[PDB]
Amino acid sequence: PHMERASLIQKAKLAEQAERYEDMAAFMKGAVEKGEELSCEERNLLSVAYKNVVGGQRAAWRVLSSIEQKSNEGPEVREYREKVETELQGVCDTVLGLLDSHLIKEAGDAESRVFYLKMKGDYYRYLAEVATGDDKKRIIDSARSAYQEAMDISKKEMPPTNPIRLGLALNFSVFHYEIANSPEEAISLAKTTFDEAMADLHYKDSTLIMQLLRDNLTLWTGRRASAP
Amino acid sequence: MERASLIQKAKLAEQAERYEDMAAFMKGAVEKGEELSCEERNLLSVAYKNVVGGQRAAWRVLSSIEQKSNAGPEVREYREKVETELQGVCDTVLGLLDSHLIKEAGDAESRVFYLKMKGDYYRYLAEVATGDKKRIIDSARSAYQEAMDISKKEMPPTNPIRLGLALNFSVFHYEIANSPEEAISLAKTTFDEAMADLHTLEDSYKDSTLIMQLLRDNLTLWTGLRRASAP
Repeated sequence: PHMERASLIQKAKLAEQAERYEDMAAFMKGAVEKGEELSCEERNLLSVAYKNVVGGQRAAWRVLSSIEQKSNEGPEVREYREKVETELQGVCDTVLGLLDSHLIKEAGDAESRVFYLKMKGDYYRYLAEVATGDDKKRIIDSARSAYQEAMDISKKEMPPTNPIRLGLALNFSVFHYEIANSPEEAISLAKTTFDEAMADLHYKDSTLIMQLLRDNLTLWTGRRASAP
Repeated sequence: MERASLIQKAKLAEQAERYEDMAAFMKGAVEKGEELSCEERNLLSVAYKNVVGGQRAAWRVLSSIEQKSNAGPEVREYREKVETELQGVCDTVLGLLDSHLIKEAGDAESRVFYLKMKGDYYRYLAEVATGDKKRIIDSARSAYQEAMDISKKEMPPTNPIRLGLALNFSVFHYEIANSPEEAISLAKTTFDEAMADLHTLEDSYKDSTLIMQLLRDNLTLWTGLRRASAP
Protein backbone atom coordinates (compact mmCIF):
# COMPACT_ATOMS: atom_id res chain seq x y z
CA PRO A 1 0.00 0.00 0.00
CA HIS A 2 2.81 2.53 0.77
CA MET A 3 4.69 0.46 -1.89
CA GLU A 4 1.69 1.29 -4.21
CA ARG A 5 1.39 4.92 -2.94
CA ALA A 6 5.07 5.47 -3.87
CA SER A 7 4.42 4.14 -7.41
CA LEU A 8 1.33 6.32 -7.82
CA ILE A 9 3.39 9.38 -6.81
CA GLN A 10 6.19 8.33 -9.18
CA LYS A 11 3.66 7.96 -12.01
CA ALA A 12 2.16 11.36 -11.09
CA LYS A 13 5.68 12.87 -11.50
CA LEU A 14 6.05 11.06 -14.87
CA ALA A 15 2.56 12.26 -15.95
CA GLU A 16 3.69 15.87 -15.09
CA GLN A 17 6.82 15.53 -17.28
CA ALA A 18 4.61 14.07 -20.09
CA GLU A 19 1.92 16.88 -19.56
CA ARG A 20 -0.78 14.17 -19.09
CA TYR A 21 -2.69 16.03 -16.39
CA GLU A 22 -5.82 13.85 -16.39
CA ASP A 23 -3.56 10.84 -15.60
CA MET A 24 -1.60 12.94 -13.06
CA ALA A 25 -4.87 13.84 -11.30
CA ALA A 26 -5.95 10.18 -11.23
CA PHE A 27 -2.62 9.07 -9.72
CA MET A 28 -2.63 11.78 -7.03
CA LYS A 29 -6.28 11.00 -6.21
CA GLY A 30 -5.34 7.34 -5.75
CA ALA A 31 -2.30 8.24 -3.61
CA VAL A 32 -4.42 10.51 -1.36
CA GLU A 33 -6.87 7.61 -0.99
CA LYS A 34 -4.02 5.42 0.45
CA GLY A 35 -4.49 7.75 3.45
CA GLU A 36 -1.01 9.22 4.07
CA GLU A 37 -0.76 13.00 4.47
CA LEU A 38 0.75 14.87 1.50
CA SER A 39 4.07 16.64 1.80
CA CYS A 40 5.20 20.14 0.63
CA GLU A 41 5.94 18.62 -2.96
CA GLU A 42 3.14 15.98 -3.14
CA ARG A 43 0.51 18.71 -2.37
CA ASN A 44 1.71 20.83 -5.35
CA LEU A 45 1.44 17.74 -7.59
CA LEU A 46 -2.16 17.35 -6.50
CA SER A 47 -2.96 21.00 -7.19
CA VAL A 48 -1.03 21.24 -10.48
CA ALA A 49 -2.84 18.20 -11.83
CA TYR A 50 -6.36 19.39 -11.04
CA LYS A 51 -5.58 23.07 -11.79
CA ASN A 52 -4.60 22.10 -15.41
CA VAL A 53 -7.52 19.68 -15.84
CA VAL A 54 -10.15 22.14 -14.61
CA GLY A 55 -8.31 25.04 -16.28
CA GLY A 56 -8.86 23.52 -19.70
CA GLN A 57 -12.52 22.79 -19.01
CA ARG A 58 -13.09 26.33 -17.69
CA ALA A 59 -11.41 27.86 -20.72
CA ALA A 60 -13.57 25.71 -23.03
CA TRP A 61 -16.72 26.64 -21.07
CA ARG A 62 -15.87 30.34 -21.42
CA VAL A 63 -15.37 29.94 -25.23
CA LEU A 64 -18.67 28.08 -25.66
CA SER A 65 -20.59 30.38 -23.30
CA SER A 66 -19.18 33.37 -25.27
CA ILE A 67 -20.39 31.81 -28.59
CA GLU A 68 -23.81 30.98 -27.04
CA GLN A 69 -24.10 34.72 -26.08
CA LYS A 70 -23.12 36.00 -29.59
CA SER A 71 -25.85 33.80 -31.22
CA ASN A 72 -28.77 35.60 -29.33
CA GLU A 73 -29.82 37.62 -32.47
CA GLY A 74 -28.29 26.71 -33.15
CA PRO A 75 -29.00 24.28 -30.24
CA GLU A 76 -25.61 22.49 -30.50
CA VAL A 77 -23.76 25.22 -28.58
CA ARG A 78 -26.03 24.99 -25.53
CA GLU A 79 -25.91 21.14 -25.59
CA TYR A 80 -22.11 21.03 -25.88
CA ARG A 81 -21.65 23.82 -23.29
CA GLU A 82 -23.85 21.74 -20.92
CA LYS A 83 -21.66 18.65 -21.60
CA VAL A 84 -18.52 20.65 -20.71
CA GLU A 85 -20.31 22.17 -17.69
CA THR A 86 -21.25 18.69 -16.41
CA GLU A 87 -17.69 17.37 -16.85
CA LEU A 88 -16.22 20.36 -15.02
CA GLN A 89 -18.72 19.99 -12.14
CA GLY A 90 -17.67 16.32 -11.83
CA VAL A 91 -14.00 17.31 -11.49
CA CYS A 92 -14.79 20.04 -8.91
CA ASP A 93 -16.93 17.67 -6.89
CA THR A 94 -14.09 15.07 -7.04
CA VAL A 95 -11.62 17.65 -5.69
CA LEU A 96 -14.06 18.89 -3.07
CA GLY A 97 -14.73 15.31 -2.05
CA LEU A 98 -11.03 14.63 -1.44
CA LEU A 99 -10.59 17.93 0.47
CA ASP A 100 -13.55 17.34 2.78
CA SER A 101 -13.35 13.55 3.22
CA HIS A 102 -9.48 13.25 3.39
CA LEU A 103 -7.22 16.33 3.23
CA ILE A 104 -8.69 19.11 5.45
CA LYS A 105 -9.53 16.80 8.39
CA GLU A 106 -6.00 15.18 8.24
CA ALA A 107 -4.14 18.55 7.83
CA GLY A 108 -2.23 19.13 11.10
CA ASP A 109 -0.08 22.23 10.48
CA ALA A 110 -1.35 25.67 9.52
CA GLU A 111 0.48 25.81 6.11
CA SER A 112 -1.28 22.70 4.81
CA ARG A 113 -4.62 23.75 6.41
CA VAL A 114 -4.37 27.14 4.56
CA PHE A 115 -3.38 25.34 1.36
CA TYR A 116 -6.38 23.01 1.47
CA LEU A 117 -8.90 25.67 2.54
CA LYS A 118 -7.65 27.92 -0.37
CA MET A 119 -8.07 24.96 -2.72
CA LYS A 120 -11.62 24.37 -1.24
CA GLY A 121 -12.53 28.03 -1.87
CA ASP A 122 -11.09 27.84 -5.41
CA TYR A 123 -13.07 24.80 -6.44
CA TYR A 124 -16.33 26.11 -4.97
CA ARG A 125 -15.53 29.35 -6.84
CA TYR A 126 -15.12 27.39 -10.16
CA LEU A 127 -18.50 25.73 -9.56
CA ALA A 128 -19.91 29.18 -8.82
CA GLU A 129 -18.52 30.34 -12.28
CA VAL A 130 -21.09 28.10 -14.00
CA ALA A 131 -23.52 27.57 -11.06
CA THR A 132 -27.22 27.86 -11.76
CA GLY A 133 -30.04 27.83 -9.12
CA ASP A 134 -30.63 28.24 -5.31
CA ASP A 135 -27.54 25.99 -5.20
CA LYS A 136 -25.42 29.00 -6.49
CA LYS A 137 -25.97 30.85 -3.17
CA ARG A 138 -24.88 27.82 -1.09
CA ILE A 139 -21.84 27.34 -3.35
CA ILE A 140 -20.87 31.01 -3.07
CA ASP A 141 -21.19 30.84 0.74
CA SER A 142 -19.26 27.55 1.00
CA ALA A 143 -16.49 29.29 -1.06
CA ARG A 144 -16.61 32.42 1.19
CA SER A 145 -16.30 30.37 4.45
CA ALA A 146 -13.34 28.38 3.11
CA TYR A 147 -11.39 31.47 1.96
CA GLN A 148 -12.35 33.42 5.13
CA GLU A 149 -11.21 30.52 7.44
CA ALA A 150 -7.98 30.37 5.40
CA MET A 151 -7.54 34.19 5.71
CA ASP A 152 -7.95 34.07 9.49
CA ILE A 153 -5.25 31.37 9.80
CA SER A 154 -2.83 32.93 7.33
CA LYS A 155 -2.99 36.40 9.04
CA LYS A 156 -2.11 34.67 12.33
CA GLU A 157 0.47 32.10 11.06
CA MET A 158 2.10 33.36 7.85
CA PRO A 159 4.07 36.45 6.74
CA PRO A 160 2.62 38.79 4.04
CA THR A 161 5.32 37.50 1.57
CA ASN A 162 4.25 33.83 1.92
CA PRO A 163 3.06 32.61 -1.51
CA ILE A 164 0.15 30.57 -0.19
CA ARG A 165 -1.21 33.69 1.64
CA LEU A 166 -0.34 36.11 -1.28
CA GLY A 167 -1.93 33.52 -3.64
CA LEU A 168 -4.96 33.09 -1.35
CA ALA A 169 -5.54 36.80 -1.09
CA LEU A 170 -5.29 37.04 -4.87
CA ASN A 171 -7.97 34.38 -5.37
CA PHE A 172 -10.19 35.73 -2.58
CA SER A 173 -10.00 39.27 -4.12
CA VAL A 174 -10.93 37.68 -7.57
CA PHE A 175 -13.91 35.95 -5.82
CA HIS A 176 -14.95 39.33 -4.40
CA TYR A 177 -14.73 41.07 -7.84
CA GLU A 178 -16.34 38.29 -10.02
CA ILE A 179 -18.42 36.06 -7.76
CA ALA A 180 -19.65 38.08 -4.86
CA ASN A 181 -19.76 41.28 -7.02
CA SER A 182 -17.85 43.41 -4.47
CA PRO A 183 -15.23 45.28 -6.57
CA GLU A 184 -14.45 47.60 -3.60
CA GLU A 185 -13.61 44.67 -1.25
CA ALA A 186 -11.69 43.06 -4.07
CA ILE A 187 -9.57 46.17 -4.79
CA SER A 188 -9.17 46.78 -1.02
CA LEU A 189 -7.93 43.28 -0.32
CA ALA A 190 -5.53 43.26 -3.34
CA LYS A 191 -4.05 46.73 -2.52
CA THR A 192 -3.66 45.80 1.20
CA THR A 193 -2.03 42.44 0.39
CA PHE A 194 0.43 44.06 -2.00
CA ASP A 195 1.30 47.01 0.27
CA GLU A 196 1.72 44.73 3.35
CA ALA A 197 3.94 42.32 1.31
CA MET A 198 5.97 45.32 0.08
CA ALA A 199 7.05 46.15 3.71
CA ASP A 200 9.41 44.15 3.73
CA LEU A 201 11.65 42.02 1.39
CA HIS A 202 13.73 39.70 0.45
CA TYR A 203 9.76 32.69 -1.75
CA LYS A 204 10.61 33.03 -5.54
CA ASP A 205 7.00 32.62 -6.92
CA SER A 206 5.86 35.28 -4.33
CA THR A 207 7.12 37.97 -6.79
CA LEU A 208 5.01 36.42 -9.56
CA ILE A 209 1.86 36.72 -7.40
CA MET A 210 2.77 40.31 -6.55
CA GLN A 211 3.15 41.01 -10.32
CA LEU A 212 -0.39 39.53 -10.84
CA LEU A 213 -1.89 41.73 -8.08
CA ARG A 214 -0.31 44.84 -9.64
CA ASP A 215 -1.87 43.67 -12.96
CA ASN A 216 -5.41 43.04 -11.44
CA LEU A 217 -5.34 46.40 -9.66
CA THR A 218 -4.39 48.20 -12.93
CA LEU A 219 -7.17 46.26 -14.72
CA TRP A 220 -9.91 46.81 -12.11
CA THR A 221 -9.19 50.57 -11.75
CA GLY A 222 -9.23 50.98 -15.59
CA ARG A 223 -8.50 38.74 -18.48
CA ARG A 224 -8.15 39.01 -14.66
CA ALA A 225 -5.38 36.84 -13.12
CA SER A 226 -5.80 34.17 -10.48
CA ALA A 227 -3.09 32.27 -8.62
CA PRO A 228 -1.54 29.16 -10.20
CA MET B 1 -29.26 16.31 -39.92
CA GLU B 2 -27.46 14.57 -37.11
CA ARG B 3 -24.40 14.67 -39.37
CA ALA B 4 -24.72 18.48 -39.69
CA SER B 5 -24.89 18.82 -35.86
CA LEU B 6 -21.87 16.54 -35.39
CA ILE B 7 -19.90 18.70 -37.84
CA GLN B 8 -21.11 21.87 -36.09
CA LYS B 9 -20.00 20.43 -32.74
CA ALA B 10 -16.65 19.41 -34.28
CA LYS B 11 -16.17 23.08 -35.31
CA LEU B 12 -17.11 24.20 -31.77
CA ALA B 13 -14.69 21.68 -30.23
CA GLU B 14 -11.92 23.04 -32.54
CA GLN B 15 -12.58 26.59 -31.25
CA ALA B 16 -12.57 25.23 -27.65
CA GLU B 17 -9.34 23.13 -28.35
CA ARG B 18 -11.17 19.96 -27.17
CA TYR B 19 -9.59 17.65 -29.73
CA GLU B 20 -10.72 14.34 -28.20
CA ASP B 21 -14.34 15.58 -28.52
CA MET B 22 -13.60 16.92 -32.03
CA ALA B 23 -12.27 13.49 -33.06
CA ALA B 24 -15.36 11.76 -31.63
CA PHE B 25 -17.71 14.09 -33.52
CA MET B 26 -15.88 13.70 -36.84
CA LYS B 27 -15.75 9.91 -36.37
CA GLY B 28 -19.52 9.91 -35.84
CA ALA B 29 -20.09 12.15 -38.88
CA VAL B 30 -17.95 9.89 -41.10
CA GLU B 31 -20.01 6.94 -39.83
CA LYS B 32 -23.21 8.64 -41.19
CA GLY B 33 -21.69 7.64 -44.55
CA GLU B 34 -21.50 10.92 -46.52
CA GLU B 35 -18.20 11.74 -48.20
CA LEU B 36 -16.14 14.47 -46.62
CA SER B 37 -15.76 17.87 -48.27
CA CYS B 38 -12.33 19.55 -48.25
CA GLU B 39 -13.14 21.50 -45.02
CA GLU B 40 -14.50 18.33 -43.32
CA ARG B 41 -11.38 16.24 -44.16
CA ASN B 42 -9.21 18.89 -42.50
CA LEU B 43 -11.42 18.81 -39.37
CA LEU B 44 -11.01 15.04 -39.27
CA SER B 45 -7.24 15.26 -39.65
CA VAL B 46 -6.74 18.19 -37.25
CA ALA B 47 -8.69 16.39 -34.55
CA TYR B 48 -6.78 13.12 -34.74
CA LYS B 49 -3.41 14.81 -35.48
CA ASN B 50 -3.69 16.73 -32.13
CA VAL B 51 -4.96 13.73 -30.17
CA VAL B 52 -2.25 11.38 -31.41
CA GLY B 53 0.33 14.20 -31.34
CA GLY B 54 -0.05 14.55 -27.58
CA GLN B 55 0.14 10.80 -27.02
CA ARG B 56 3.25 10.49 -29.23
CA ALA B 57 4.95 13.39 -27.44
CA ALA B 58 4.16 11.76 -24.07
CA TRP B 59 5.42 8.37 -25.33
CA ARG B 60 8.70 10.00 -26.44
CA VAL B 61 9.14 11.67 -23.00
CA LEU B 62 8.48 8.41 -21.13
CA SER B 63 10.55 6.28 -23.52
CA SER B 64 13.40 8.83 -23.07
CA ILE B 65 13.14 8.53 -19.23
CA GLU B 66 12.97 4.70 -19.49
CA GLN B 67 16.27 4.84 -21.49
CA LYS B 68 18.06 7.18 -18.99
CA SER B 69 17.21 4.80 -16.07
CA ASN B 70 19.38 1.93 -17.53
CA ALA B 71 15.54 0.61 -12.14
CA GLY B 72 11.91 1.72 -11.39
CA PRO B 73 9.11 -0.37 -13.04
CA GLU B 74 6.56 2.51 -13.06
CA VAL B 75 8.04 4.12 -16.19
CA ARG B 76 7.70 0.96 -18.29
CA GLU B 77 4.13 0.35 -17.00
CA TYR B 78 3.02 3.94 -17.69
CA ARG B 79 4.80 4.03 -21.08
CA GLU B 80 2.91 0.82 -21.96
CA LYS B 81 -0.40 2.46 -20.90
CA VAL B 82 0.31 5.44 -23.20
CA GLU B 83 1.47 3.08 -25.97
CA THR B 84 -1.79 1.09 -25.72
CA GLU B 85 -3.93 4.24 -25.81
CA LEU B 86 -2.00 5.51 -28.83
CA GLN B 87 -2.44 2.20 -30.67
CA GLY B 88 -6.19 2.39 -30.01
CA VAL B 89 -6.39 5.83 -31.62
CA CYS B 90 -4.32 4.75 -34.66
CA ASP B 91 -6.43 1.62 -35.12
CA THR B 92 -9.57 3.81 -34.90
CA VAL B 93 -8.24 6.13 -37.63
CA LEU B 94 -7.08 3.25 -39.84
CA GLY B 95 -10.41 1.56 -39.34
CA LEU B 96 -12.13 4.69 -40.66
CA LEU B 97 -9.83 5.06 -43.62
CA ASP B 98 -10.11 1.44 -44.69
CA SER B 99 -13.80 0.78 -43.92
CA HIS B 100 -15.22 4.23 -44.97
CA LEU B 101 -12.96 6.91 -46.47
CA ILE B 102 -10.50 5.35 -48.99
CA LYS B 103 -13.14 3.13 -50.68
CA GLU B 104 -15.61 6.11 -50.97
CA ALA B 105 -12.92 8.63 -52.17
CA GLY B 106 -13.74 9.39 -55.84
CA ASP B 107 -11.34 12.15 -56.90
CA ALA B 108 -7.55 11.97 -56.79
CA GLU B 109 -7.08 14.82 -54.24
CA SER B 110 -9.14 13.09 -51.57
CA ARG B 111 -7.63 9.66 -52.45
CA VAL B 112 -4.09 11.06 -51.95
CA PHE B 113 -5.10 12.78 -48.68
CA TYR B 114 -6.52 9.57 -47.20
CA LEU B 115 -3.66 7.35 -48.45
CA LYS B 116 -1.15 9.79 -46.95
CA MET B 117 -3.20 9.67 -43.71
CA LYS B 118 -3.12 5.87 -43.87
CA GLY B 119 0.69 5.96 -44.25
CA ASP B 120 0.99 8.49 -41.39
CA TYR B 121 -1.02 6.40 -38.92
CA TYR B 122 0.77 3.13 -39.82
CA ARG B 123 4.00 5.14 -39.38
CA TYR B 124 2.89 6.25 -35.85
CA LEU B 125 2.17 2.58 -35.03
CA ALA B 126 5.63 1.77 -36.35
CA GLU B 127 7.17 4.43 -34.03
CA VAL B 128 6.27 2.19 -31.05
CA ALA B 129 5.84 -1.32 -32.59
CA THR B 130 8.18 -4.24 -31.82
CA GLY B 131 9.51 -6.90 -34.25
CA ASP B 132 4.01 -7.11 -36.62
CA LYS B 133 6.52 -4.16 -37.02
CA LYS B 134 7.52 -5.43 -40.51
CA ARG B 135 3.86 -5.69 -41.68
CA ILE B 136 3.15 -2.23 -40.25
CA ILE B 137 6.18 -0.72 -41.97
CA ASP B 138 5.14 -2.30 -45.27
CA SER B 139 1.48 -1.25 -44.94
CA ALA B 140 2.81 2.31 -44.36
CA ARG B 141 5.17 2.06 -47.39
CA SER B 142 2.37 0.86 -49.77
CA ALA B 143 -0.01 3.62 -48.67
CA TYR B 144 2.59 6.35 -49.19
CA GLN B 145 3.87 4.84 -52.43
CA GLU B 146 0.29 4.54 -53.87
CA ALA B 147 -0.27 8.17 -52.81
CA MET B 148 3.05 9.23 -54.45
CA ASP B 149 2.12 7.56 -57.74
CA ILE B 150 -1.24 9.41 -57.86
CA SER B 151 0.20 12.77 -56.73
CA LYS B 152 2.95 12.75 -59.38
CA LYS B 153 0.31 12.11 -62.06
CA GLU B 154 -2.51 14.40 -60.76
CA MET B 155 -1.08 17.28 -58.75
CA PRO B 156 1.41 20.09 -59.32
CA PRO B 157 4.70 19.88 -57.45
CA THR B 158 3.57 22.96 -55.26
CA ASN B 159 0.32 21.28 -54.07
CA PRO B 160 0.39 21.13 -50.24
CA ILE B 161 -1.04 17.63 -49.96
CA ARG B 162 1.74 16.43 -52.37
CA LEU B 163 4.42 18.37 -50.48
CA GLY B 164 3.06 17.10 -47.13
CA LEU B 165 3.04 13.54 -48.48
CA ALA B 166 6.61 13.83 -49.69
CA LEU B 167 7.76 15.39 -46.40
CA ASN B 168 6.17 12.59 -44.37
CA PHE B 169 7.33 9.84 -46.75
CA SER B 170 10.87 11.18 -46.44
CA VAL B 171 10.58 11.21 -42.62
CA PHE B 172 9.38 7.60 -42.97
CA HIS B 173 12.49 6.80 -45.01
CA TYR B 174 14.88 8.51 -42.51
CA GLU B 175 13.33 7.19 -39.20
CA ILE B 176 11.34 4.06 -39.95
CA ALA B 177 12.82 2.37 -42.98
CA ASN B 178 16.34 3.62 -42.03
CA SER B 179 17.13 4.96 -45.52
CA PRO B 180 18.61 8.45 -44.87
CA GLU B 181 19.82 8.68 -48.52
CA GLU B 182 16.31 8.08 -49.96
CA ALA B 183 14.95 10.54 -47.40
CA ILE B 184 17.38 13.27 -48.26
CA SER B 185 16.92 12.52 -51.99
CA LEU B 186 13.14 12.68 -51.86
CA ALA B 187 13.14 15.88 -49.71
CA LYS B 188 15.71 17.71 -51.94
CA THR B 189 13.85 16.63 -55.12
CA THR B 190 10.46 17.69 -53.76
CA PHE B 191 11.79 21.09 -52.72
CA ASP B 192 13.70 21.75 -55.97
CA GLU B 193 10.74 20.62 -58.15
CA ALA B 194 8.29 22.87 -56.23
CA MET B 195 10.81 25.74 -56.52
CA ALA B 196 11.19 25.36 -60.32
CA ASP B 197 7.40 25.35 -60.79
CA LEU B 198 6.59 28.42 -58.71
CA HIS B 199 4.52 29.99 -61.59
CA THR B 200 1.93 27.21 -60.68
CA LEU B 201 1.85 28.41 -56.92
CA GLU B 202 -3.01 31.39 -55.41
CA ASP B 203 -4.73 30.76 -52.00
CA SER B 204 -2.81 27.73 -50.48
CA TYR B 205 0.52 29.62 -50.67
CA LYS B 206 0.60 29.64 -46.76
CA ASP B 207 0.34 25.87 -46.47
CA SER B 208 2.75 25.19 -49.33
CA THR B 209 5.45 27.66 -48.20
CA LEU B 210 5.17 26.30 -44.67
CA ILE B 211 5.79 22.76 -45.87
CA MET B 212 8.71 23.96 -48.05
CA GLN B 213 10.15 25.63 -44.90
CA LEU B 214 9.85 22.22 -43.09
CA LEU B 215 11.65 20.42 -45.97
CA ARG B 216 14.54 22.89 -45.75
CA ASP B 217 14.62 22.44 -41.96
CA ASN B 218 14.83 18.65 -42.24
CA LEU B 219 17.47 18.83 -44.97
CA THR B 220 19.60 21.16 -42.79
CA LEU B 221 19.12 18.79 -39.83
CA TRP B 222 19.82 15.53 -41.70
CA THR B 223 22.98 16.87 -43.42
CA GLY B 224 24.31 18.18 -40.03
CA LEU B 225 16.67 20.12 -33.02
CA ARG B 226 13.75 17.63 -33.39
CA ARG B 227 12.85 16.73 -37.09
CA ALA B 228 9.64 18.12 -38.70
CA SER B 229 6.60 16.39 -40.21
CA ALA B 230 3.57 17.99 -41.87
CA PRO B 231 0.77 19.31 -39.62
